[PDB]
Amino acid sequence: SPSLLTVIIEIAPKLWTTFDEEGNEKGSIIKVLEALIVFLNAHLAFNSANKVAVIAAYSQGIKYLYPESTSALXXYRRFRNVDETLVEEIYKLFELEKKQIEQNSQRSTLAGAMSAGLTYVNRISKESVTTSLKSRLLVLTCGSGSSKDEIFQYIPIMNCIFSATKMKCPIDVVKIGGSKESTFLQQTTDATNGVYLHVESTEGLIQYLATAMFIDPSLRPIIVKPNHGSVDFRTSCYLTGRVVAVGFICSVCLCVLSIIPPGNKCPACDSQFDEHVIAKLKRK
Amino acid sequence: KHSVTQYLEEIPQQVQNRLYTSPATCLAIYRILPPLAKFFIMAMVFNENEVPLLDLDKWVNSNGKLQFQNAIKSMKSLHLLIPNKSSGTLMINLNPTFKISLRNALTGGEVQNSFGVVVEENVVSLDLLDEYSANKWETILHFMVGTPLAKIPSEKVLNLLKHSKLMEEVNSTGEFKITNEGFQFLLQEINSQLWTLLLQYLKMIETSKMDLVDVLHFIFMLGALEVGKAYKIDALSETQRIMLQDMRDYGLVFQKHSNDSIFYPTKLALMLTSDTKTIRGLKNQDIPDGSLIVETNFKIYSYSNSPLQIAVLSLFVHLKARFVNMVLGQITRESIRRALTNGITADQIIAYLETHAHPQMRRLAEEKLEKKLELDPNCKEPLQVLPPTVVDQIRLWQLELDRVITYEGSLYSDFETSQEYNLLSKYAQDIGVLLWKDDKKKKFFISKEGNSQVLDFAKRK
Amino acid sequence: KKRTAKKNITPYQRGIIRSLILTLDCSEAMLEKDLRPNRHAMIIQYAIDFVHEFFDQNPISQMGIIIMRNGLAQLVSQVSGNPQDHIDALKSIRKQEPKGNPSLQNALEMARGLLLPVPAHCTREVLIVFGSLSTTDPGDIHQTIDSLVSEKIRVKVLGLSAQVAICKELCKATNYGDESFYKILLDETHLKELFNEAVTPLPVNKINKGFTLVKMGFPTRIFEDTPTFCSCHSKLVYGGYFCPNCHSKVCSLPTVCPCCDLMLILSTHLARSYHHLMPLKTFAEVPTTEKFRSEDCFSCQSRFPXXXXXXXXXXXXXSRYRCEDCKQEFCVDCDVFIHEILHNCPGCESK
Amino acid sequence: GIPFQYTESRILKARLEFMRENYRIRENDFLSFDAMRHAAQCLGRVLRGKDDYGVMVLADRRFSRKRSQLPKWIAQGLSDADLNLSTDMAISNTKQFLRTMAQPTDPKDQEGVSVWSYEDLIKHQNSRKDQ
Ligand SMILES: [Zn+2]
Ligand SMILES: [Zn+2]
Ligand SMILES: [Zn+2]
Repeated sequence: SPSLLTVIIEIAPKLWTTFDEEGNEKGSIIKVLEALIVFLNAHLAFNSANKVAVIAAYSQGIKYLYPESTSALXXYRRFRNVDETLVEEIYKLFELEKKQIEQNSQRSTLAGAMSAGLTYVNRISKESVTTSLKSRLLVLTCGSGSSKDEIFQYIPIMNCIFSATKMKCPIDVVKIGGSKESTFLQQTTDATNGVYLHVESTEGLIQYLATAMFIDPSLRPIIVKPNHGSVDFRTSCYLTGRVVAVGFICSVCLCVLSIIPPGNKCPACDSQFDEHVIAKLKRK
Repeated sequence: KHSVTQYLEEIPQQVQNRLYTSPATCLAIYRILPPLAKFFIMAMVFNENEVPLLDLDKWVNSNGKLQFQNAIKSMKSLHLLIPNKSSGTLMINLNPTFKISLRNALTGGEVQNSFGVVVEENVVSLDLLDEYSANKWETILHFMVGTPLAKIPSEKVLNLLKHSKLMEEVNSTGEFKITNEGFQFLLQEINSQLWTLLLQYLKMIETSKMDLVDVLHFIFMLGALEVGKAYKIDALSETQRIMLQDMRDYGLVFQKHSNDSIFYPTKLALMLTSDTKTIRGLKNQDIPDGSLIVETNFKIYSYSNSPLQIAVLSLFVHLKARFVNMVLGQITRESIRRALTNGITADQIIAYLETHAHPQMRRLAEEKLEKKLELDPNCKEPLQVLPPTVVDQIRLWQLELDRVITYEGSLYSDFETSQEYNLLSKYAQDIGVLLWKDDKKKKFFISKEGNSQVLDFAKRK
Repeated sequence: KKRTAKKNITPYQRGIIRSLILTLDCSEAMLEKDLRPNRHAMIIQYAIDFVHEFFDQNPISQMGIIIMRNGLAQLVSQVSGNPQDHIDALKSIRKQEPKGNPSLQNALEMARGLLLPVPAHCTREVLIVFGSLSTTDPGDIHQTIDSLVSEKIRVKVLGLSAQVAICKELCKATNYGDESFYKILLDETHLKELFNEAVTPLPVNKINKGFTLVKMGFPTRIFEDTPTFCSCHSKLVYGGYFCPNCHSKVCSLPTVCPCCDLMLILSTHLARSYHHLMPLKTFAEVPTTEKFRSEDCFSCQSRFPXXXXXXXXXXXXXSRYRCEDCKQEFCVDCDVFIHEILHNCPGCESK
Repeated sequence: GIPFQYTESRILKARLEFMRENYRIRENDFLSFDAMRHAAQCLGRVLRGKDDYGVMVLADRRFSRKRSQLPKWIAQGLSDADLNLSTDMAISNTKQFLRTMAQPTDPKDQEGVSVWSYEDLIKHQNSRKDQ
């Protein structure tokens, strides 16, 4: 009853550098990947050699990592490649950076990265003609500042979940960084039926990994190990930035508001509001 | 399924601990375990502090938590772990030898054995030996099955078969034909064929040079990968060499000639723990390799074929007229008597035939099935899924041919009252002798030789 | 080698909050054997899938059922929000068999009252699966059709293997003249997506009222499974949500507030739409020679997209349906899939 | 059936006398055509605009001999295989044709030839039809 793991890993050099600033500069993500590096090997050793895949989201964009994109054309010799082969690309990609890259931080390629895996999952899944492979992906992030929360990625991420459900592929996320729990993600894992652990940075979390992230693939008879409640009072009033529970969704615009609206022209859709109806809101 | 695990656990810990040195085995056996085991093993794999028990039970929620037992039984059954009921709890940890035997392997330890494969100039071709053993690996089936080609010439191999005695044929005349084991020999092709045999090596493996790790390691080292050289030159104990000689003799090993080299890793070793794609002069393509026709017209319907599996399939049906890619052979009420002439029910036949030869019967599984899966409650009268019509007739003929049971020995007769029966015959049904337990019979039955607990207690009543 | 819905042009407006009443002919006409048990069974069969399929893309839209037998309009399932209730109501009927003629006139009017209670924003909308070749109308129709328009009731029918003017008129009139809604199937497979296309909202070139703010709130889960109770089913619900305002429990749902009467969804329901809101321009096939991009899929990772010069195979199809706005390539199935399941253009996502 | 009038009297025949004795016409000449002269006379009403369509059946054995007297566009619209149809073979074609025609069969591109892109293709094609 094999499966497939598809790690998704960001590399935010700012955050990765900020990772040195975060806590101590006592060993950056270089620690992390190391911890990850072996973690796969278990997953390989785990099932009847069920395959894996890694995709990374660098600054200017993203890149598959393990599946060895068309390039030419010890450790049980099957492990030994997988990592040290991938490691090349992580280094080869690690070569890819400079301030011109460092200038266009206008977004985080995280969200698009997630998508690609799903595609990739489907790519395998749709070709998975024989002995269909249940599968799950996994995320990690050096959650740091310079964007307390990007908001554009809201939508596309959520489109992932709907797909994930339909693809029946759970996700899992392991955020390490500032004490800022990405509801977005936390919602995602919950909806995707995964786990989440905003643990600190220092530890070599292999201890976490095996425990907290070996569970789903096919097993899933078993208690999740998530954190406390995942309050789903979703995105703040876009007009304000005030997280909403007594919402105000406009209309065909679908924007989310508070009692703020200017009475006209939804502040995402140029739609003057029904003034009589707008007044009817004042009925209290 | 003999569940080699079962053979594995038979031994006591010191031997188990003996073996856990060879890391790959630890990994190999890791694959064997049920997933929970695999799971919790990791949970303990990287925390060097023995751990309580309920916690683990507190890992699992409801239904499925029985597997916990099925898990914990297993690991305890082979005692990989070491319990510690010091503080009333169960402080648990793996056999650390084994645990480190894994960890070292898991993160590039000092595993010279599991990493014994010293790669070299790869002189291996895909078709190169692709049947080079497969011939010997196939011919042995025929030689075992009994055919034109002496594919079963291995004196040791034959002596193995004779020692293994799993085949029902006249060893006095030399035959070791399809017994139930022979029928089973027909049954478990790859996983069955390999493992079902492999123990025979151990079965014969009792006299000299125990060296089980040097034995077992020679297996899973083979089970590791096609490292070719670097071991067959030196990196193998003499027990390995004999095993190497045996492995090539068993065919299961891709050792070339010249008796001085590291043998290639024949595909068999992959197949040994594959449970995956298994198929593989120059014409070697499947699935149609096994080609035949299944239907309720009681005949051979063969365009494609496995030029031995045919005669194997013949083992329940008379060959009448061989042709190039077809043969006239009527598999009928008459033909089935042969599988019963050997004796084995062709019940294994059913799914196997419902599984095999469908390559030539792919339009069949739709001329017959129509995917009659969801229309099940819409029609009171399904259609031939899976085709039972002959199978019913088979099942009919099954009893109809068999239709008897015979016993022999003495006969205990006309007992006294309901203890020797409901004290020591449900107890004979509790010490395993009886060849009949008819309560009111007052008479009971065994096989003559089998009394060591049968003329013993009824006397006491 | 292409059949493309060229431009995704609402371009800015589509009808999200919907109120669809599905109506099915249940007549001996439905008992003819063009379809295997009958049309009727495949109908109810194909109806079933629809419901989720509907509620999937529309977790914010009420819906109810009507059958048409014996020249009678016969509601089967009160318009509501749960799929399952609706869903089960079918199977019940699915075993039962139709009797007597279809009375279209009865159908709409029962709907016309039925669709009255819904708010103004909710798209007051009906869908018909006609099976017969004529009707049996107890009263007028041409007058009746107009009444619908007065109520701004869009309609749409799934004609059987024929065309009937009155409904052909009905759709045309009710969709402010501009007609496409009289689809009649020619093949059963068509019927499959015929339902599926009905799933999405449906403006084309609209008239614009005052589309107002929609008040609503959001509940929150609970913990104590033991403390079970309810306030919408009055059962002992192990523990669920609570009104942000009424602050009362409720059986898990996107339901309305059974205590202070407001709509309570999470948000994902909103998110479930937006791909309906701004869909994507199709990924375009590539030239048979000019592509020269990586020999590996971008979205997926498939080495091919061509054939590396294979006479009448490589020049046969530039298997490189690729995106414009991001101008990055994409696999074959990927574009098939990224346009299908999750929309979220990866290449256009990451730049 | 195929319409006829010799249910009535020499009125035609006596008229036929002059008609036949002067003009090289036989009653049949008059007969076979004039029934058709009335037969299709019904059918022309069936279509009003090229939007419209319909099914036009003929119910008499003798129509088979009568394929060669139709108005040209009719007979052009008449295919061969439709000869001497029985009901069973007939009902299928309509069954499809109805179903098919009911589709919004709107190519909206080949109509240039048949609906003559306005002020342009009549300019175009008749400039090409200048000969
Ligand atoms: Zn309730
Ligand atoms: Zn409330
Ligand atoms: Zn794009």
